[PDB]
Amino acid sequence: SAEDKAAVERSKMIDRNLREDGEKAAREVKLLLLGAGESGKSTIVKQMKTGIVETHFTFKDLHFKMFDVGAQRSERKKWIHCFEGVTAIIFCVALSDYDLVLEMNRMHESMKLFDSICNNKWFTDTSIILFLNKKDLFEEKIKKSPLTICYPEYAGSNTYEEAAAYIQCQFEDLNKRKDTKEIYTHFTCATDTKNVQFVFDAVTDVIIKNNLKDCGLF
Amino acid sequence: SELDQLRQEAEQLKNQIRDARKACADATLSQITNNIDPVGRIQMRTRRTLRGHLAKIYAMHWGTDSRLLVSASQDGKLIIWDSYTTNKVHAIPLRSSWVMTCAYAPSGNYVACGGLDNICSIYNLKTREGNVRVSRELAGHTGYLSCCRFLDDNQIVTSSGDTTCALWDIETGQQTTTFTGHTGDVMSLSLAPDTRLFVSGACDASAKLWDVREGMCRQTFTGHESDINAICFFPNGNAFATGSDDATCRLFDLRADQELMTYSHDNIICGITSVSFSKSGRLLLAGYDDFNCNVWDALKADRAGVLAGHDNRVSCLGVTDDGMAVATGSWDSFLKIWN
Amino acid sequence: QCFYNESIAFFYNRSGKHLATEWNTVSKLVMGLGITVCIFIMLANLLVMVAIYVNRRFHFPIYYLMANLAAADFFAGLAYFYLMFNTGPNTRRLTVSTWLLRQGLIDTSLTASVANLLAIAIERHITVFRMQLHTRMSNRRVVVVIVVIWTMAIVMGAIPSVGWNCICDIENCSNMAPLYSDSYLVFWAIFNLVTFVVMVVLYAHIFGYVRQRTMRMNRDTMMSLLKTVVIVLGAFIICWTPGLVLLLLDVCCPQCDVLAYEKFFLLLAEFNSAMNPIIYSYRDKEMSATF
Amino acid sequence: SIAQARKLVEQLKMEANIDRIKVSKAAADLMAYCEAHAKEDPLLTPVPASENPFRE
Ligand SMILES: CCCCCCCC/C=C/CCCCCCCC(=O)OC[C@@H](O)COP(=O)(O)O
Repeated sequence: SAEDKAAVERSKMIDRNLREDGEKAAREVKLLLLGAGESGKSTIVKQMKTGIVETHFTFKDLHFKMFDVGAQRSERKKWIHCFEGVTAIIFCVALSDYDLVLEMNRMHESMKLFDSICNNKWFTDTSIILFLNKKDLFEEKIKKSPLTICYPEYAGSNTYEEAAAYIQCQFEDLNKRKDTKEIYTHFTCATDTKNVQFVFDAVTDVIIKNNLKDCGLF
Repeated sequence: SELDQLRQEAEQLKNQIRDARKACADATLSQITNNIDPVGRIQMRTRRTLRGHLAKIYAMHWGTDSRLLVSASQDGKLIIWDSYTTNKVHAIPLRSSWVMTCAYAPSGNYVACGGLDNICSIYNLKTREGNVRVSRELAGHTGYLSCCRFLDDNQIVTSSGDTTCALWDIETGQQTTTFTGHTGDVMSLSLAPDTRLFVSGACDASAKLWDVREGMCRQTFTGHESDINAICFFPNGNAFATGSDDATCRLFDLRADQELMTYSHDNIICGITSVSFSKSGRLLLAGYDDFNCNVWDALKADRAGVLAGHDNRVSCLGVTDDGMAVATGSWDSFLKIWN
Repeated sequence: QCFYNESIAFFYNRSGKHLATEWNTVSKLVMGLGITVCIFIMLANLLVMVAIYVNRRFHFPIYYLMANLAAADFFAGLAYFYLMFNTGPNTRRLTVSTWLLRQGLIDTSLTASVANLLAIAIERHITVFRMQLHTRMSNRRVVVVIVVIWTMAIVMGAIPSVGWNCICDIENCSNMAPLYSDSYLVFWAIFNLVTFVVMVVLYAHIFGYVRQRTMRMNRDTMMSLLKTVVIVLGAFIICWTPGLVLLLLDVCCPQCDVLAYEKFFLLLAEFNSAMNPIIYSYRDKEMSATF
Repeated sequence: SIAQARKLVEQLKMEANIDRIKVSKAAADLMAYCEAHAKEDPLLTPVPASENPFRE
């Protein structure tokens, strides 16, 4: 009974440290980085700052963690449920692949992956930040190759703005929970370096809306 | 030409194996066990509850002493508890918050864990300083580590989603042996009492019995209609049980090379995450995604109780070597001891 | 010194009020309207409470504060119902103790209602200005504010009976509450006004913060939030302004016609209690459906 | 995929050659080992609280 009490103090200290760590980690935004192969996700990671990679950074007194699982190459259906509760899902897609083929168009594969992730039973209330990279290449390629290669239903002049807006709508139309979740789109810009600002603003809006939802101010 | 004749030979040999399994099947388990009397309802109440985890619990394991246990949570914590006094003995912070398995060495000196990091982290508890330290970090797998069990104090068997398993020597750090043959992500494994053989289950709806020394596969067992999430070994060492996502458990035999009993119910459609046997092998405790665990009579396939004390998916289930308790851990961040 | 031996007739004659021992049309009219409002308040708040109880989704601090507000409104309705069947002619038979108790019940009930409104505003301001997701529950704070609310209400209700009354200083009595003093009226009015301005400030800060940090990015949340805020504030204003004005006139202006519109103003202040639940439980679709 | 088929066949050959005993004997041995350890299973036969460390 003499030494049996020190275990109680050890347990109390362990619980205090656990509570402190939980309070420290609860105020850290969590982002899941996804995207089909041969995308601009590496560029995003570089702009921010062998199975899974973690990138921690800070912006305007707000800490963010980004988890990349590109080196898994396994059945996603088994481990996708591990990222439940993350603050957002950053989905990267390159437009330049609208005509490239890996057979099949990589754009259709990216759209299938987006439909599988967004409409997943685990991610029913998480927000998605869509990064349509390779804006310059897609703007300079449409001048010769039309968008009809992938989207034959498209009808419009071969211009950057029209085709980009059409692709944005096509990617946003795959969402089914139009009211539970919202999708934030941003065409990546390298010169301005505002991607982190966009992510910060999106996360802030998400948090504010959740708070309003929680205190009866729907 | 070669591919066609090889395919035909494989098909004919599989048919021959089927005919052999059929010929050796003269009766069924239930028919021989109809004379024995049931054991009745098994009522087990929560005797202790463990709190402290701030996120989902993904795995646990009991020690040889049947008193200390371990549990990993997505919060980046691996907690070692004392079941008797529900006192948090150890709390190790992981460099990666993605962990999906735990292992307590039989000697109790080392512990292991792994997950999406694809590394098996061996921690030495009995260090001179008194503060746990990462003893080793086994790498080489090309997928997530699903299960790991300490075969000894220096060797360890691990399974990954790369469709292979690996026996490692902790000291050297290199794969002592590699086991291939599976066509899907291996999700669970179980060691035999003698440690000379071990069975592994994958998402290909098939299990395989591998030998350690020779490094070859002895037998392959089928029958499931979906992935295999858990698997346990019978104490006698001559049979095992497998749990899948199709809401069904199945008992396979080694010598007979055929299934014996199927534990399933029409009212259950949820998946299975963990299964365990009693010290006598009469009972079979299986955790489901219906927020509860079910106790089946191995020799009769009749439910003998229901453990309903969790508000979320039951992720892990374990039984001690003594057989005087059962531990259950769920995504609700709570562990519960029964009887 | 203190005139505890005299009857209620002396107190009512010292002022300009009239006993009216005989029944009258206005008395029956106000009694009917009051009992109607009381049954409405009680039914609505009991429905809110049972809905929060049966449904387990509403097990958060905000819903606990809403349930406490509903209970306070139910208590106010019960106190107003007890005030009926005891006013006008029956007032001629009540003694000092019964009179003080009757007034203190209404006082404590309405103070509890106002304090619950203020606490709801504070909790909303807190929950809006956090920067975390999946925050853990903390019932200690809501329990603490609830007990503080009820203690302050009971204190404001018991104070007038214990020592603070016009029994020992008759020269300065109220014209509507002959036994109560005017200092208590001023204190109550100041408390109400500070609570109201605090609520307004908090909600305005909330609106500004939300607008600023969501302008950079189907239905616009700005319009809905503005509507909710303006409604919450306007109900309070239209339901508690004339009563405060009447108390202020009673304490400040002699020879003012104050004894006329007191009962209507009290009825309006009570109808505030019926408006509160429908105001704080109509946006929530799940709450409405639970009914 | 000649090497893969070769390895698969060479592996299944070892599975084809097994000294399998009748399933009746398997069930008999299972029931025997299950009945010979009945007194040793606490859960199957609840032990008095005096011997349960999880009670007192
Ligand atoms: C005048 C109404 C103001 C609005 C309601 C808020 C009152 C909150 C309480 C504040 C403490 C001081 C209140 C003094 C005025 C209360 C007058 C009153 O509520 O009496 C009830 C009256 O009918 C019946 O009078 P009798 O027929 O003589 O019994």
